[PDB]
Amino acid sequence: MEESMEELEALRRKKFTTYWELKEAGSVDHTGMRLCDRHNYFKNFYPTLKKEAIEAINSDEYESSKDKAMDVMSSLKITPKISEVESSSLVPLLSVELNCAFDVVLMAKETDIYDHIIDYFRTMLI
Amino acid sequence: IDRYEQVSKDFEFIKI
Amino acid sequence: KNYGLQHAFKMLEYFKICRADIDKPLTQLLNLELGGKKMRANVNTTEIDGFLINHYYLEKNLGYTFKDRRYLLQALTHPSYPTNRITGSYQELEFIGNAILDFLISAYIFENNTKMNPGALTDLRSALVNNTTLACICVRHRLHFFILAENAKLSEIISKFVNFQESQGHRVTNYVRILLEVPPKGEFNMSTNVDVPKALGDVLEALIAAVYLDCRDLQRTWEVIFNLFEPELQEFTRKVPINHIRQLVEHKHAKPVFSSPIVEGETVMVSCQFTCMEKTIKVYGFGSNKDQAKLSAAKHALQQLSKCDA
Amino acid sequence: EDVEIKPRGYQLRLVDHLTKSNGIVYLPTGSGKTFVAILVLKRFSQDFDKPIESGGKRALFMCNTVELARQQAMAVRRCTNFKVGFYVGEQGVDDWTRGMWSDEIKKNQVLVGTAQVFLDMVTQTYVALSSLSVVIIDECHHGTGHHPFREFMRLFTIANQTKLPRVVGLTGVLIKGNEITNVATKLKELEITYRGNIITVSDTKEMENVMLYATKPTEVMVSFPHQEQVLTVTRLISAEIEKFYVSLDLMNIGVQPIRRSKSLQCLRDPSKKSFVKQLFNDFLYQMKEYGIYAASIAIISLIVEFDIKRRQAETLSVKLMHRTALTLCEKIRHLLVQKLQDMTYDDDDDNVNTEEVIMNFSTPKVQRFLMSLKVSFADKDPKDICCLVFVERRYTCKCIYGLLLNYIQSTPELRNVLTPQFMVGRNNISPDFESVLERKWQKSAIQQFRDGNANLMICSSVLEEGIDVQACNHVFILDPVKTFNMYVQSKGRARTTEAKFVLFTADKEREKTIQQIYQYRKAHNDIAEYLKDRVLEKTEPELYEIKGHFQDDIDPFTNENGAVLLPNNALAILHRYCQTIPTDAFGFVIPWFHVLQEDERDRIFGVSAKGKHVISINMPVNCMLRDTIYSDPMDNVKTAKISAAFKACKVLYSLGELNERFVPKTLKERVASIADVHFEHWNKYGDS
Amino acid sequence: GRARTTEAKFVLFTADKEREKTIQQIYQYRKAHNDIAEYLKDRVLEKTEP
Amino acid sequence: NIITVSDTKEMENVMLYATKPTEVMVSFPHQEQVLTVTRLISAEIEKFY
Amino acid sequence: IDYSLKRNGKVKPLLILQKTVSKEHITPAEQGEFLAAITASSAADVFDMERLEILGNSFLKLSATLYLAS
Repeated sequence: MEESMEELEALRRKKFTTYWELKEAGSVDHTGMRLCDRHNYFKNFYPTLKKEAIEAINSDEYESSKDKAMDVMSSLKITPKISEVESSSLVPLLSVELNCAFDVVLMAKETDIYDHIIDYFRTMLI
Repeated sequence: IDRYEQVSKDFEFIKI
Repeated sequence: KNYGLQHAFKMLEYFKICRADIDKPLTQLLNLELGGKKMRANVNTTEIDGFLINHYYLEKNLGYTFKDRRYLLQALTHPSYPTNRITGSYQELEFIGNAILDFLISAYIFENNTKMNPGALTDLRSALVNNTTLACICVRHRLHFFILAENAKLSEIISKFVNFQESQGHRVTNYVRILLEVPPKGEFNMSTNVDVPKALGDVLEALIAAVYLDCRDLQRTWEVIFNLFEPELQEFTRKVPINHIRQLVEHKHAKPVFSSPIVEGETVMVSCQFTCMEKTIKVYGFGSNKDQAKLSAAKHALQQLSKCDA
Repeated sequence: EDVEIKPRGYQLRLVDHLTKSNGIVYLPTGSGKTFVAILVLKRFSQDFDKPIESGGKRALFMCNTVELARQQAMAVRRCTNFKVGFYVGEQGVDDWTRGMWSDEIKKNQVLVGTAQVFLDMVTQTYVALSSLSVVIIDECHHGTGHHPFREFMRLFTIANQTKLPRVVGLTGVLIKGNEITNVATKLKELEITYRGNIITVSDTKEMENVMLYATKPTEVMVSFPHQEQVLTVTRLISAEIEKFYVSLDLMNIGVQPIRRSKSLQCLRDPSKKSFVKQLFNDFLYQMKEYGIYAASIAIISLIVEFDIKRRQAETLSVKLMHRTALTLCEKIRHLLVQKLQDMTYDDDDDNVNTEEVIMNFSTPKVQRFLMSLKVSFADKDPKDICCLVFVERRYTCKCIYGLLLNYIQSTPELRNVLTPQFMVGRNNISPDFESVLERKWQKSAIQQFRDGNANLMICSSVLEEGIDVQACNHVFILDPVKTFNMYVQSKGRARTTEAKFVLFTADKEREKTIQQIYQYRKAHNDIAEYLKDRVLEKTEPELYEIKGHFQDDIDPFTNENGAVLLPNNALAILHRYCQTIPTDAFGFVIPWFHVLQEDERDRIFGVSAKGKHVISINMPVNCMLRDTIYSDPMDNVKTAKISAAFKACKVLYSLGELNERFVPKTLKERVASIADVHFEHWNKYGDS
Repeated sequence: GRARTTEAKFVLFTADKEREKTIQQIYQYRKAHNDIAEYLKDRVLEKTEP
Repeated sequence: NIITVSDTKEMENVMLYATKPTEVMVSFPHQEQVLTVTRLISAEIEKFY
Repeated sequence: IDYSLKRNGKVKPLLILQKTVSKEHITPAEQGEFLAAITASSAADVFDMERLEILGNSFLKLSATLYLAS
């Protein structure tokens, strides 16, 4: 049997990228595209997912903006890790990581972190 | 505003 | 072996290893005074107890009760801790404690393991006295809480290591974490060695030296040391630990093969392939350099074989 | 026309004067400025071949920076046959040993290096003052305060005056700061600090002979309008950055060392938080100063800075904080570029879009700057043009460099004429916008400019002085000049004749700037006339004034071995000692300085300490010292801190921590001191 | 280069334990070839002689 | 100084004789197990040495 | 004979400490023990110095440490 030369380099790089990713749980570029241009990553999503995300981000039928944000992000198959971060603040300081082929983590209080990501998506897609 | 206000196209180099 | 330490001290000056002093004959060296102004015994006990919160809990876990707590404060103060002004760091006490613990362990194994041959005997001595065993002992007895230190890196490493030990049940197993193939399912077996903080072992050794200096009864120190080391003493005699590369090479049926180290960025990749239960298995080790990667691959291989025996 | 440069008549006259009496040499820019120094060094080269012990003198060339020290070293190697050595801190000079240090002093007849290295070398008795022949101080203007030049020349007071070498005050400018008021007394202080008077050109044909090397470039003022209105997006990014600042002050990363003011009066944020706050504040400054497109380029640079800091960070809290900073940097970039692009639908030609945004997403400052570029270098010879851009801050260099690259690609006329480049001094920043983890272009920016590879050099006060560069065709002073010497050296950078030297100023701030320009011109004229009319044949200071200029500071402590503990170097010595103590990566800790409260000060030192400051130092626990040294009561915080460091260093020397050469004892020294006590019996076998 | 024909097959024999090292070496060689070709494509010199 | 072809037309002309081969890799199951006879010859050779 | 070599709860108090503190547990220095301390492992003899060498090593290390600390 014979094996081609390129398909194996694609596998050695997969080896190392997988180790990098599992070691720290992020900070490895899966977009792999232009280092300046990955800023447009959210703008380049598929039109139907972006359409339903915009519909939900401008929606008001959702009685709270929390599940509003969940619907907007789930339109893009996002997966949140909401976690508390140790802080001197009396009101707890909250963390959320959205996960993508890109790394995005946001700081705010539990009272407004959902708003702080809602307006984030509003910036991204509009 | 929305724009940066433009300037003249013919400024000069002044002996100082 | 025949005339005890008191008499044995004299042959060192007979062999001119040391130089005798008029005030300090060598046979009195067991009466080691912690002299100098680096230590101050004038401090009232309440000042030490201000640092030493949960003192009774620590004495209960250690199995010994101090009668001069200042030595404990010297043993617990990591050198990065700045707000202690009555004692030196634990380095001075750890220096003595290393020798004390090593000598007592060697004497015990010499007395109680005449059956097993000298090469394996010194292998057991090295395996038992090494840093990582002392660190695991320190974790298992919850001694790490009482270390006085101010450093983000050291505290982070200590927390990660104690969490790993809790995940392992505080047993002294191979210090390796497997990342892929409860570990998540995937397609590639990957592993990396666990980082061990020297501070845990050093503070334990300094604590042993502090116990000696407080009691002066070497038998009391041995009582404490045996109470600490009894489970690992019982386990190690049945299976003497050796460095994992040789432990896999010398294995009867593993027959390992190690790949050349691959470098990408600064992480180094080494793969190992070995037969296991009539099935071939390949594991990939990663580390900051080639030797650590080989150690991680060997540790993962040993874990795989040990669990595949059942 | 000879390969060997010929000494000129005026140069030989100056060399003869310096041989007769030491002093300060004030000359305009040129290769002859260093040629005169080379000639003076060659004049006293008689005793180079003799060994040091037999009194064979040596030549010392002390410099302010490493780069100009390298330039002078290579110049004196190329113009002389004498053996010359190069010594900077980064070469590992300190780990050298007395034996090979002495034999390299033997080998190299001339020594060139930075000021601090030679100061440490002389304080450690590696060379005696009598062992030197000429001590050249180029950039003589740097003799301000506790600069190594001034303390080094204070050190001359210890040895016998007969043994002292000849000092040469090479300089291109005399005034250092904004000390225009009574220039005469400032230069009197300078020529008392130095042990000779200033010599310069006075005769007309002398000035013309200097013009055989030097030039007199002209200067032109270019002015631009300013307006205070700002865009909505400016306020939006401002509000987002302020919210992030709040969330970062409440980040609560792990425990960090306490940072306090220079006077230890008030607390400061940890270095990790202060670094990112500095980054974002500088970004806002660039945003408000150079336009929103410049803001896009600056935010792109912040992307790579946060990427590398996150990659190299270790603490999980620091990792997360860097990740949040990068994420918000991306959001800010997105708002900026989305605002840019919705307006960027009137035209779609990317050349025209780039030109339009550079014309209209930018402040009038940058507009007039680029207009000066286009009217200056429209279609000229790329070889003909050779210009410098001088800016305030380090990140402004990258911002301007990227903007000018994008405008060159946005200008068909300037498309192939201009080759921009940037470089900044220490606290260097990753010179890229793409996180290029590996590059092979090993040629430095200075070499590229020297060889003509880059016809434009953008810099923040790093190319202004000392560096060896060609006669630049033009100079652009983007930001207003703050200091007299800065203006003098900047105008000297346009060393070609009929050059273009531009002062970019606001239309609304013409009066203050022009009055500053007359103030600087008046200062220069006063310097010239003072050097013409004021002269005395004594030419050297007297002993009483020599000691008066240096009797103010605390007396240094000197050993019978010959080493001297400089009070101003006490802090450096002590902090070096504290560096070597720990044997663990996590065990490093700096000494805990403290200022005693007035009630504490009184109850400790009586009423005699009233009106004076006291600074206590507590050594790290691992060190043998634990006595809480108290400083002598002094007038100010800095003096008390220096006194505390000096006293602590004296105590450390007394208790054997220092090797009588005032460096901390190495492990080898301790084991050697113990060898005879414990390892003497190795002698019978021919070993130690 | 010795395989001078159309549809020439060039075969390398490598051990399993040396495969990845050989792969890194081969792609380093290819990168060197590409970079030297790019350098000759990019460089411009005036004298054409030393 | 080195001269070389640089035109894209020259690039597409160079293929006339610079035909590169497709390069492929064969892996084999490396193993150290060997019969005792090799050890026997090794012993004889070292004894003879 | 050294069969160990291949070519052929209340803790129990250590004997070394017991004879260090007291004088009634003293034992004579055996002739055979000295011979074993002289017989290197290079010689094919049935006993070697290695086992005594370990304990000597630990004792020497401890004594040097205590002397330096004092």
